[PDB]
Formats: sequence, structure tokens, C-alpha cells
Amino acid sequence: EAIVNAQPKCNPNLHYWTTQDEGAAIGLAWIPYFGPAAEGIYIEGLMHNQDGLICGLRQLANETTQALQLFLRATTELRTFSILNRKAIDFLLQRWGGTCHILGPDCCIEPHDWTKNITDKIDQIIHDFVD
Amino acid sequence: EAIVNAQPKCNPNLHYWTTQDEGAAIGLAWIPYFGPAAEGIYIEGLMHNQDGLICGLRQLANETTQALQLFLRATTELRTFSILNRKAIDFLLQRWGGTCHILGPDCCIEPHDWTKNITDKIDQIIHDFVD
Amino acid sequence: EAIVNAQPKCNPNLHYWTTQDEGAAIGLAWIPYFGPAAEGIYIEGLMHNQDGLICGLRQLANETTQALQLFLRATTELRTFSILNRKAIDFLLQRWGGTCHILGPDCCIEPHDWTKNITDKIDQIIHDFVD
Amino acid sequence: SIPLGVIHNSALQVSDVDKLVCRDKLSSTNQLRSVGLNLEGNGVATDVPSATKRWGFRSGVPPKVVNYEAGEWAENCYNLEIKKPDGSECLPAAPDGIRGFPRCRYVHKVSGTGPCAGDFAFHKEGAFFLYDRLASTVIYRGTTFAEGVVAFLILPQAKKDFFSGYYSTTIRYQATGFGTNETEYLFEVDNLTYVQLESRFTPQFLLQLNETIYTSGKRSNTTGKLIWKVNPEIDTTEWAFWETLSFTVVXXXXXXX
Amino acid sequence: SIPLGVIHNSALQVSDVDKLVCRDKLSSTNQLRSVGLNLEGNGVATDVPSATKRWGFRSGVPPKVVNYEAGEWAENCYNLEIKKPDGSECLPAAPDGIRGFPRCRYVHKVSGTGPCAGDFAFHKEGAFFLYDRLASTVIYRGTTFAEGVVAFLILPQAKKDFFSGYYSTTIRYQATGFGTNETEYLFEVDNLTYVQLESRFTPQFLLQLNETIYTSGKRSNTTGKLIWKVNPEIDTTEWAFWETLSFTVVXXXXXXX
Amino acid sequence: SIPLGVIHNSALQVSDVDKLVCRDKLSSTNQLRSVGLNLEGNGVATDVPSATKRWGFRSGVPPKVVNYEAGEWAENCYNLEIKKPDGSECLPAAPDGIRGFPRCRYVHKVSGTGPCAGDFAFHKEGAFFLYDRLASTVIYRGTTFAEGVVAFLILPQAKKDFFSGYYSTTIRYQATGFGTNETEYLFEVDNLTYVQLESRFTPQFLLQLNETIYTSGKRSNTTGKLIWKVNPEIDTTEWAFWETLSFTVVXXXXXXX
Ligand SMILES: *[C@@H]1O[C@H](CO)[C@@H](O[C@@H]2O[C@H](CO)[C@@H](O[C@@H]3O[C@H](CO)[C@@H](O)[C@H](O)[C@@H]3O)[C@H](O)[C@H]2NC(C)=O)[C@H](O)[C@H]1NC(C)=O
Ligand SMILES: *[C@@H]1O[C@H](CO)[C@@H](O[C@@H]2O[C@H](CO)[C@@H](O[C@@H]3O[C@H](CO)[C@@H](O)[C@H](O)[C@@H]3O)[C@H](O)[C@H]2NC(C)=O)[C@H](O)[C@H]1NC(C)=O
Ligand SMILES: *[C@@H]1O[C@H](CO)[C@@H](O[C@@H]2O[C@H](CO)[C@@H](O[C@@H]3O[C@H](CO)[C@@H](O)[C@H](O)[C@@H]3O)[C@H](O)[C@H]2NC(C)=O)[C@H](O)[C@H]1NC(C)=O
Ligand SMILES: CC(C)Cc1ccc([C@H](C)C(=O)O)cc1
Ligand SMILES: CC(C)Cc1ccc([C@H](C)C(=O)O)cc1
Ligand SMILES: CC(C)Cc1ccc([C@H](C)C(=O)O)cc1
Ligand SMILES: *[C@@H]1O[C@H](CO)[C@@H](O)[C@H](O)[C@H]1NC(C)=O
Ligand SMILES: *[C@@H]1O[C@H](CO)[C@@H](O)[C@H](O)[C@H]1NC(C)=O
Ligand SMILES: *[C@@H]1O[C@H](CO)[C@@H](O)[C@H](O)[C@H]1NC(C)=O
Ligand SMILES: *[C@@H]1O[C@H](CO)[C@@H](O)[C@H](O)[C@H]1NC(C)=O
Ligand SMILES: *[C@@H]1O[C@H](CO)[C@@H](O)[C@H](O)[C@H]1NC(C)=O
Ligand SMILES: *[C@@H]1O[C@H](CO)[C@@H](O)[C@H](O)[C@H]1NC(C)=O
Ligand SMILES: *[C@@H]1O[C@H](CO)[C@@H](O)[C@H](O)[C@H]1NC(C)=O
Ligand SMILES: *[C@@H]1O[C@H](CO)[C@@H](O)[C@H](O)[C@H]1NC(C)=O
Ligand SMILES: *[C@@H]1O[C@H](CO)[C@@H](O)[C@H](O)[C@H]1NC(C)=O
Ligand SMILES: *[C@@H]1O[C@H](CO)[C@@H](O)[C@H](O)[C@H]1NC(C)=O
Ligand SMILES: *[C@@H]1O[C@H](CO)[C@@H](O)[C@H](O)[C@H]1NC(C)=O
Ligand SMILES: *[C@@H]1O[C@H](CO)[C@@H](O)[C@H](O)[C@H]1NC(C)=O
Repeated sequence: EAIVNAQPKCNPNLHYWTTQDEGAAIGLAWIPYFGPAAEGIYIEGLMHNQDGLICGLRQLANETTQALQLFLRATTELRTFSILNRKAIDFLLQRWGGTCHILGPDCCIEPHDWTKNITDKIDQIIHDFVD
Repeated sequence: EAIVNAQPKCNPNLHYWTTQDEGAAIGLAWIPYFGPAAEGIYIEGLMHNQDGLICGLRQLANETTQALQLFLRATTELRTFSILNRKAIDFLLQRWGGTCHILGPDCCIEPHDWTKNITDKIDQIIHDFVD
Repeated sequence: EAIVNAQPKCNPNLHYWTTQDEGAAIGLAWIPYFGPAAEGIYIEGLMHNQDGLICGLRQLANETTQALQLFLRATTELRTFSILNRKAIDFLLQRWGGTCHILGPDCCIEPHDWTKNITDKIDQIIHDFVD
Repeated sequence: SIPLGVIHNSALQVSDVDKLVCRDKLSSTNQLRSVGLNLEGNGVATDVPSATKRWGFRSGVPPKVVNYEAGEWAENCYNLEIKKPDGSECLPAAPDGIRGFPRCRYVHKVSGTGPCAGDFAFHKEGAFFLYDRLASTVIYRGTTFAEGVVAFLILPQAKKDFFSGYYSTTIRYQATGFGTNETEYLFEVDNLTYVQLESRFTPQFLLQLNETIYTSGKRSNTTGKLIWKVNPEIDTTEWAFWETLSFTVVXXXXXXX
Repeated sequence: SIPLGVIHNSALQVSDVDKLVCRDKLSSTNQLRSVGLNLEGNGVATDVPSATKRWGFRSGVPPKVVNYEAGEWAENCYNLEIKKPDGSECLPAAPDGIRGFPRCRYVHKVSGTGPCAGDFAFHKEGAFFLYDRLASTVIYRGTTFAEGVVAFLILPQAKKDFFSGYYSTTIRYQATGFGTNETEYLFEVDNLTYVQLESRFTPQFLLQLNETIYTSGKRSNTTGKLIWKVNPEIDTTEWAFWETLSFTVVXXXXXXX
Repeated sequence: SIPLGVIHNSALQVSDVDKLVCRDKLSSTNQLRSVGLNLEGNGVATDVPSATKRWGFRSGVPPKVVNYEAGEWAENCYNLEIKKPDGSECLPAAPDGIRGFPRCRYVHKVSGTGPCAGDFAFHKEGAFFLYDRLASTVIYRGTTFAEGVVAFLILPQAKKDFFSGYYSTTIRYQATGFGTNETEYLFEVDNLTYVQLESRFTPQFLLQLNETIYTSGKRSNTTGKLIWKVNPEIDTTEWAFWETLSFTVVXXXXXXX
């Protein structure tokens, strides 16, 4: 599909917060005893609406809600942390879950260099055919 | 192995219940505030013993218990949700965890179309050998 | 990198404990009601410093701590069980996450047997070229 | 390793992810399923006396929970409220998010007492207690469960073979000496009227007997406890569920002949 | 299926792992992201009266929590301390490890009472309550939250397009008849001085009005409660946040004209 | 990124899943391992005075737990029962399913008091407290632990190189001024008989001293407290564990020369 923003408004800027997974290399700050409290682990950034990505993102999050809620209704986990890892697995299973038929539409193996390796080396059997 | 049902009896029918992962598209029913309570999220079905699959399934569940219990003894997770995802990963690692040696017994890459692509195109070098 | 043990000392022996994932086949011991209590599920072993692996392991665990702590700061999971499964996924995504360009440095597909299958079978077209 | 079912040659087979061949296709996690199957369906005795003899108390073993995504409609489930003689609870409260088994035709609610020599109650045969999409190794207080076991499958991508609403009825029991060799059970008609329970009494016989007691006026019409006994000569129904009178007086014991 | 955003042809698109082509590259779990977006940014009314009308109590639905890795700085968040008339708590305590939303310019702390006809408070429009990297389907007691929704993305490997510190201010409110048709709200200046709240009052107007009351000496100088009203003729600011006087007396009601 | 050990050229090496070459084979999740290693094995001082100086109280940091699948048998573990002067608990109770470290030759059980200026006790050097296959960033009340760190490995598929039962002894200590510059420690012989602790006292020296006190009859034979001191001239054992008298009187202080 495509993303059709259909909200009353769009804040075109995303002033965001997040954590850094490897962000306190300075001295002893990585040690929990010395490091920041819960309130001071965030990094900030600002992102503008190049390629309409912010207004798209807002619409995408809105449209994700129905599916997400229905998934949460169906799970017995109290806190769900596995959605992105499960997407990662399903990515791999789509591509690599069966036999990969080379040159078929559902197999991501490029022989491009292996084509011209053999077209190059027929000219040491038909080219080198010396009587 | 094969599944040898060795129980005193077998109910050949499986009158089952389950949740649907995307099952309440009608209006506002997906919204938790409006949707069904815990008791009304289930779908039902009936499955008969074609190919002996129900009687097999009963035996399979029985035989799974020892391994499952021993796995639960060994885990420190209080609630285990990761068994099927871990099977998915191990499926992928079996096939794709090493180098895939083409035409070997442990590599699921079919060159069938790539064989006859090159047998087709030798006849624009040995067939087209015009003096 | 390489592992440079830089600790004051190294116990060269690793007298270890662990659980066995499928370890109580004897009779009824797999059944929780009959099996061992929490205290009696461990197996032991002893491992010496062949190839400097124990002294390396000690240093590796020391050096892992900063990254691990920073990862734990950033997660909202109270108990983290998914580190090795996530490594497994990232292993697969590194190798198989894109298109596999055959004979490129980032594609683990060996055509070795498929090379000499076709070099063997040109000698039923150039070898068998009977007038 | 944990076995994994798969459909090959029009038959279910045990294998695992290691034992598959390239022809076998796992193109999505949707193909993976965990199913709970009820001991009922293997032909076990489902009457309260026979069923409770399969459970027992034990200390030192930490409880464990595994989830399962689909289950089987049960005829018989159980719901236990057991205390020690001193009035302290024998079973733990249901953990957060552990609700009772979702489809039970008859819930056998047993209230009573026993020694309860152990921290948690386990299945002596190694089976699980099935709750709402969570299988526990132990019994939770006042929470409905079916005894059962769990299977894991790789379903095929498309089609897997060659070719009534939900009513639940609660049945109450009093118990003494629970989880011992000398356990005694009473089927409850009202708070003062009871029947001495036996293994041969089916759920439908109990509901019919109850129906008869209310409509024959054979309930305790005093402040005191009335315990009926059915003498051996009255049959009630050795067939599985899916293939299937006068009263005189002698607490207050009595006979129904 | 849960939608998954991806950047194709200089545009965000919905697809999923099943709908991709081989050119699309997922070489690491780092490329996967969950983002929380605030309803604010879609243009919803953020005033306490309008905001609370989107929430409601309901029983029988178990709460659910999903995590998200990054969020948006909010103008408006909310923190609820609601009790029944009998003094019992309407909302559950925050579960272990659920802290409040980390960036709020204004936290609207509403204390008060209401019937609270239901076990948990949900979002009537299906949105989530965003806490510190955890989104819940329900409201926790005394824990700051932003209303919002969650998106999942596959970011590209490198670069994704063509080509002030943190201050939080708490604003206190009294409420009666919370989560009903006849809810009443009072903005709190001190423990004895209040203003009748209206939907048109913005956060900056409330802080300015508060500032004026303290520096004009219009606070209750008795033991009793003083409730100011602002008559209709005084405007306060229909534009979104990112694009943007005398006192006389008549408990004790009063008018600011 | 979190480092991942791997065996290349008959040596352990740091790399990660991103840095591997196609020759490296991960054919199963069984090849992945997390191991806990004890600070003991790096040569740290294991005596109670030296060990406790590595821990400290701190607020605002949420505790975190990670699991590990295999550990090392410890000589020295610790079990803390600390209270404030007002009798309130300094450490939280063990969360559900966090049992103590499974192999300790000596468990140093320290009971006592201190200011405890912070919500949780952390490791000042950044190490973890190792419990039964769970590593925490904090110390739990009355739960045995070894100080340590965690490694992750990809083991090879087959063979990884070129080419006594379990006894635990508990040792009790009294403490005052715990987690401060002026902490005082007493080794406990019985409820009335104590020894002033010093860093140079090894576990085997304490058990030998205890053995001597009981078999020389040097225990308090009154209602009152008796605190022995060992004067500087009596040595006890700077070597690691894996490579290795008269009494007179002066509460009631005393000297063992
Ligand atoms: C899987 O299915 C099998 C077959 O139905 C079940 O086997 C049962 O195993 C128990 C032992 O755990 C047997 O009970 C024992 O019976 C003997 C007398 O025969 C008695 O002396 C012992 O004290 C004990 O009670 C039981 O007879 C046996 N059933 C059959 C039909 O042979 C097994 O329990 C199932 N596994 C699970 C996890 O449900
Ligand atoms: C995703 O975005 C859409 C569009 O902004 C949101 O749609 C909103 O949906 C609700 C219904 O759930 C609408 O409320 C209803 O309004 C009618 C009158 O128009 C009233 O009779 C109903 O009782 C109800 O209040 C709301 O008008 C509508 N918004 C717009 C601008 O059309 C939707 O809520 C968003 N989804 C999430 C999960 O946030
Ligand atoms: C990993 O191994 C290294 C080396 O054994 C450990 O390094 C230790 O780091 C701490 C700082 O966190 C050092 O303590 C400091 O000592 C100085 C005086 O030298 C003092 O002024 C400071 O106040 C502080 O106490 C310690 O000396 C150092 N050890 C060595 C032998 O150099 C490190 O702790 C290990 N990491 C983990 C997580 O266990
Ligand atoms: C062997 C196989 C036929 C068992 C089986 C059992 C239940 C279900 C339901 C429809 C589900 O999707 O959970 C499918 C397949
Ligand atoms: C569509 C895309 C541009 C959204 C988006 C939002 C937040 C972030 C931050 C930097 C993160 O890494 O979480 C990246 C990308
Ligand atoms: C580097 C390597 C030799 C470390 C190591 C440590 C412990 C174990 C045990 C047998 C386990 O399987 O957990 C294996 C390997
Ligand atoms: C259990 O009770 C039975 C009678 O029901 C009796 O024969 C037996 O002695 C008892 N067993 C034990 C171990 O006490
Ligand atoms: C029976 O007793 C229980 C408590 O033991 C009580 O809750 C119930 O109302 C009583 N029912 C009748 C019909 O007396
Ligand atoms: C017993 O009979 C009465 C009267 O018909 C009925 O109300 C009651 O529910 C019956 N008991 C059971 C267990 O169904
Ligand atoms: C009173 O008691 C007896 C049972 O004890 C019962 O059979 C009798 O019918 C009751 N009386 C009436 C009028 O029903
Ligand atoms: C809710 O209150 C309004 C007035 O604010 C009133 O008109 C209406 O009758 C009430 N609705 C219900 C359902 O009681
Ligand atoms: C206002 O009242 C609250 C309790 O309702 C109290 O905690 C606070 O200190 C009071 N503040 C002032 C300024 O009186
Ligand atoms: C109201 O004004 C006083 C005095 O300037 C100030 O202390 C107080 O914080 C203000 N209230 C708010 C909500 O900012
Ligand atoms: C006392 O009360 C009134 C408000 O009720 C206020 O306007 C007046 O200024 C106060 N007095 C002083 C000296 O500020
Ligand atoms: C800590 O105690 C020492 C003596 O043991 C003393 O010299 C020092 O002043 C104290 N430090 C602080 C910061 O109070
Ligand atoms: C020592 O005191 C503790 C309580 O402080 C008590 O539990 C224990 O029994 C006592 N032991 C002896 C030998 O007196
Ligand atoms: C001290 O000695 C006595 C007598 O031999 C013994 O019972 C006690 O356990 C000893 N203490 C320790 C800590 O081993
Ligand atoms: C009584 O007390 C002292 C220690 O205070 C001890 O040395 C002495 O031997 C004790 N008496 C006996 C008979 O052991």
C-alpha cells in the first residue's frame, strides 16, 4: 500500500527522544552505581518532513493500531517485547524458508558475476581449441 | 520417527478453540473498550481424523511431555513463550548456518532453471560458430 | 580483536556448573513431582586452560560488562533472556539479509561442485562433436 | 530435543528442525503451532475421585509455565479450594494473567480439607494443568483447569489432508483428607444436603440425581446435615463421553434404593 | 498482520516482510524500530475536558503492554489520581518498571472523584497510553502519560532522505463526576483558590492567570474555598501548538472581568 | 555491541555476528552460550571487609536482570541481612524465581546495620551479583551471591581444543556502619562470643579459630557479650585459593596471644 495522511493536522517536525544502546563511554558513566538515573538516559533529536516521512509516520502509527490491538487481545504475555524480532524471523523465512530456485522470482541469489565468470572461461576451451 | 498411538483410547474428533490474531474487523470491536471480554475472544472448529492426524496429535502431545518438562526444569523464565520462535531460528540455522555447497545434500539451492539457462545459451556459441 | 588477559590473576581451571536441557531419562525422574529439587538439577565439569581458553574467557567476560550494562540501561524488560536468540537472528541477517551475489565476499554460497559439474559436462558437447 | 510434528505422506510424524529435508517449507511463523490436548481424549478416568488421585503435593520444585495457542473443548475440568485443618490455604492464588480453561462442559468445583504436605501440587504422571492458553506444572487456587499435554507442529502452508453454543455446568463437592489414601468426597445438592460420592457416578447422573432430589422433596428440611447414599444396585452408566427410585432415612445418614 | 513501514521511492510505504523484494535489505535488527507518536501531532484537542472524554472504564478486558523504543516530546501529558466517593482507588498502581512518559512540557495532574464503573480505564478511540518506552491499553494511578499510537519500521542501512533543554511544568486540577456526562473541573491556584475550567483555556493562559492571581493578590485570604470564574468575553488563544483585567467577588464564587 | 567470543586459530577471540566469515558455522542455538565468571578467578580480595567495600547504595537507577546458562563453582559467596538503625530493611526481598548462587564453598552471611543511603545496592566496579542463573545489577536480601561477570560465546559444533561432592559452610558475621568509611565487623562463634574481624583472616583460619574456641572452652560463660581480638603477631596465611596459642581476658574485650 501507500501512506495517505488523513488526520485533521500534521506536526511536520518530529522532536524525538530515545535511548542509546552503547552511549556512556566517558570514564565510569557505564557503571550503574555511577551512571545517570532513569531521567537522564535519553538522547534527543529533531527530524523534519523531508520526503513527507514524518506526516507518513504519523499516519502509519494510526493505521497500525487496529492490527496491534488485535494482536494484544490474542496474546497471554503481559508485556510484549518480541514484535520486531518476530518480524526479523519472518523476513528470513520468506526468503529462505524453502528451496531457493535460482532465477525464480522468490529467490534472492544473484548469479551476475557467476554468469560472466563462465562466459569468460569458455574462451579457454572454444578460444583455446588448438590443432 | 513415526507416531504410534499407544493410549487406552482416542477421541477421533478435535473440537478445538483458539484465538484469531486479526479477528474483529466489524466497526469498533477491535478497540479494547468496546470489544469482547476475555470470555468472548475464542473461535471454534471441529477437525476429524483424516490421515489419522487427530489420533497422531494426541500421541505426539503425550510424547512431547518428557522433553518439555526437562526444558522447563532447566529454564529460569517463569513463563516460557519462545519455544516456537526458537524452532524457527533453528530451522534457518540448519539450512543457512554455514556455507551452502551447491548440489550438496545439506544446501537447499535448486539450480534447475539455471542449468537449462546455460544449456540453452551454449547454442549461441557452438550453434553460432559461423565461418 | 584478540583477547589480552590483563587481570591481576587467572585461575587457569574452570570448575563449572550448568543444567542439562534433556537430563533425566531414568524412569520417573523427568516428572516434576518425582524429580530433583532446585538444588539437584546441576551437572558439573572441569575444564583446563588448553589454548589459553579459560584465561581468555575470564578476560572476555570482564570486557563484555560495559556493553552489557549499557544494553541493560536501555531495555525496559526487567529480566532479559533474548540476547543469544538476537545474536542468532543477526548472524542470519548478516549473511542472508540481502541478495546473495555469488562469488562476492559477503555471500556464503560455494559453487565448487557446481563448477566441476559443468566442466565435466562440456565434454558431452565439445568432446561429443561427432561429424 | 522437544519434538516437532509435521505432515509427511498423509501422516503425522515426529521430527525436528534438524531432521528436515529441503522440500519441507517453513515460510512463516504462522505455520508454527502449539496445541493443548486433554487427557480425557486418551481415555483416562475423569471422575473426581480418580482424577484427584493423579495429583500430589511436593516442595523444592519451582513451578513452571509454558503457553499454548489452541486447545480442546473439555467435558471435565476442575476447580480446587483446599485448606489445611488449621484453615490456611493449600494452593497459591492464580498469578497475574492466568485465567481458567476456556471451554468446560462440567466444572467439578471441589472445596475441602487435607494435610497438603508440600508447597505446590503437581501432576504425578507428568502432565500439565491447562489454563487459558497457559500450561502450568502446578494447581492454582480456585482456578478452573483441564489436565493435558502440549504438542508443537509445523502445519503446511495451505490444506493439510486427503479427501452448538457453549454451556458450562458447575458441580460442587465437599472433600476431607484430600490428597491422601483415605480421601472422602460428598456431592453437594444444597448447603445441608449431600450424596456420598463414588467413582462410577458420571456428571449426567449427578445432575439427574440432583434434579430428582429437588423435585421429589428429599432435601434436608431441618438445620442439620443430610448425607444420602446410593446403594450398589443402582447403575449410572466403561465407555468414553464422545461415544455415549425410592428414598428412606436411617448429621443424618440415609439410603436411596 | 501488523503493518511495517519502509522507505521506497523517497516515500514511506506500508508493507510487511512477506511483501518485500530481494532489493530490500535487512542486514541487522538495528534497522528495526518501534516509534510512539502522540495524538497531539494529529491535531486532537489537548485540554483536560476534551482529553478525558476520550477515556472510559470497562471490566472483563485484561490490560496489555507493548514496548516502543523511541518517542516524541509532548506538550501535554496527564497524571490521574481518581477515587470513588467512598475513597477507594479508581486506578491501579503502576506495575513494576512502568515509569511516566519522559518528555512533557505540561503535565496536567488531575485529582478528583467519579463513579468509575469498571475495573480499568481504556482509550475509547483505541489509542494507547504512552509511558516510559511502554504502551499500555490502560491508565495507571499517578503515572504521567501521553496519548498515542505505535509504528514499526525497517529503516535503511545508512541515510534515509533526499536533499533547548527540558522544562516540565505541572498544572493541577480538581475534578468531580470524572468519566461521566456531567464532569466538572477546577484549575488549582493554591489549596483554597480555584478557577472554573473551560475547554478553551490553554496551558499558557492558565500559567498566566495563575501568575496574575498571585501578583494581584486575588487568592483566598480566609479559611474558605474561593472559586473564580472567567466570563465568556475574555479570549485565551483553533491553532495547534507547533504553529503558535479586573477581579470582583459575588465556598465563595467570583467573577474575573 | 555486546562482544561475542569465538574460537579461531586455537585461541579465544572477540568478534560479533557482523565480523564473521563464511567458514564460521552457527548451525544451532545450542552453539550459543552465556557463562558467568567469578571475580575470585581474576584475583580480587574475597574477605568480607574488602568485598563489601566494592558495593554501595544508590537511588534513581532501576535494577536489571540478565540470565546466564552456566557458572563457576565459588569459594566465596555472600548473603546480606542489613537493616537501618530504625530496624527497617536495607535490601529488597528476592524477586520471584531468583534463588541463590548454586555452588559456594563458603557463604559469608553478614547480618548488621548501616545508613544505607539509597534504594538499591550496586557494584561500584560495574560487575554483577550472580544468583542461580540470573545476574542482577543489585543485591537482594538474604540471598546468596557471587560477584562476577558474563561472557557470550559461539562454541564449535564438536570438540573445542588441541591436544569431589559439594560441601558448603556458612560463616556468620555481625556488622555496624555497613557501607561507610567506618564499618566494623565481628566474626560470630555463638550468640555471645565474637572475634574482631580483619582483612587478613581467611575462611579456613576462621573455621580453625572457631574449632579452637569451642574445644578450648573460650566461649562466653555468662549472659554477656565476649569479643576476642587476635593481636597482629598471629599470621593466618597473598596467594589465591586455587594455588594454596593462648587466651586471656582484659560487653567484655579480650586478647588471643
Ligand atoms: C503418555 O501415555 C502413556 C500411555 O497412556 C501414559 O502411561 C502411564 O504412565 C503411568 C506412569 O507414569 C502409569 O501409571 C503406573 O501404573 C502402574 C501399574 O500399571 C502403577 O504401579 C504405578 O504406580 C503407576 O500408577 C500408567 O499405567 C500408564 N498408562 C498406561 C495406559 O499404560 C503416560 O502417563 C502419558 N504421559 C503423560 C505425561 O500424560
Ligand atoms: C486514526 O485517525 C482517525 C482520523 O483522525 C481517527 O478517526 C476518529 O475515529 C473516531 C471513532 O473511533 C471518531 O469519533 C466518532 O465521531 C462521531 C462523529 O463524527 C461520533 O458520533 C462517535 O461517537 C465518535 O466520537 C472520530 O471522529 C474520528 N476522527 C476523525 C478526524 O474523523 C482514529 O481515532 C485514529 N485512530 C487511533 C487509534 O487513534
Ligand atoms: C575488568 O578488569 C579490570 C582489571 O582487573 C578491572 O579494573 C579495575 O577498575 C577499577 C575502576 O572501576 C579500579 O579501581 C580504582 O582504583 C584506583 C586506584 O588504582 C582508585 O583511585 C579508584 O577509586 C578505584 O578504586 C581497579 O584498580 C582496577 N583494577 C586493576 C587491577 O587495575 C575492572 O573492574 C574489571 N571490570 C569489572 C566489571 O569487573
Ligand atoms: C495436526 C493438525 C491438523 C492439528 C491442528 C489443530 C488445530 C488447528 C487450529 C485450526 C489452529 O490453527 O490452531 C490447526 C491444526
Ligand atoms: C521514518 C523515520 C525517519 C522515523 C524515525 C524516527 C526516529 C528515529 C530515531 C533516530 C531512532 O533511531 O529511533 C529514526 C527514524
Ligand atoms: C571457551 C569455552 C571452553 C567455555 C565453556 C564453558 C562452559 C561450557 C559448558 C560445558 C557448557 O556447555 O555450558 C562449555 C564451554
Ligand atoms: C493408606 O490407607 C490404606 C487404606 O485405605 C491402608 O491400607 C494403608 O495402610 C495406608 N498406607 C499408608 C502408607 O499409611
Ligand atoms: C451456601 O453457603 C455459602 C457459604 O458457605 C454461601 O455463600 C451461599 O450463599 C449458601 N447458599 C445457600 C443456597 O444457602
Ligand atoms: C439442582 O437442581 C436445582 C433445581 O432444578 C437447580 O437449581 C440446581 O442448579 C441443580 N444443581 C446443579 C449442580 O445443576
Ligand atoms: C421433609 O423431610 C424428608 C427428608 O428428610 C422429605 O422426604 C420430606 O418429603 C420433607 N417434607 C416435605 C413436605 O417435602
Ligand atoms: C448526560 O447528561 C446530559 C446533560 O449534560 C443529559 O442531557 C443526558 O440526559 C445524560 N445522559 C444519560 C444517558 O443519562
Ligand atoms: C496543599 O494540600 C496538600 C494535601 O492535600 C498538601 O500536601 C500540601 O502541602 C498543601 N500545600 C499548601 C501550599 O498548603
Ligand atoms: C503560580 O504562581 C506562583 C507564583 O509565581 C508559582 O509559585 C506557582 O508555581 C504558579 N503555578 C504554576 C502551576 O506554575
Ligand atoms: C483579600 O481578599 C481579596 C480576595 O478575596 C483580595 O482581592 C484582596 O486583595 C486581599 N487582600 C490583600 C491585602 O491582598
Ligand atoms: C571517612 O572516615 C575516615 C577515617 O576512617 C576519615 O578520615 C574521613 O574523614 C571520612 N570521610 C568522610 C568523607 O567523611
Ligand atoms: C542465636 O540467636 C538467633 C536469633 O538472633 C536464634 O535464632 C538462634 O536459635 C540462637 N542460637 C543459639 C545457639 O542460641
Ligand atoms: C564452630 O565449632 C562448632 C563445634 O565444632 C561447630 O558446631 C560450628 O559449626 C563451628 N562453626 C562454623 C562456622 O563452622
Ligand atoms: C569460663 O570462662 C572463660 C572465658 O571467659 C573460659 O576461658 C573458661 O575456660 C570457662 N570455664 C570453663 C570451665 O570452661
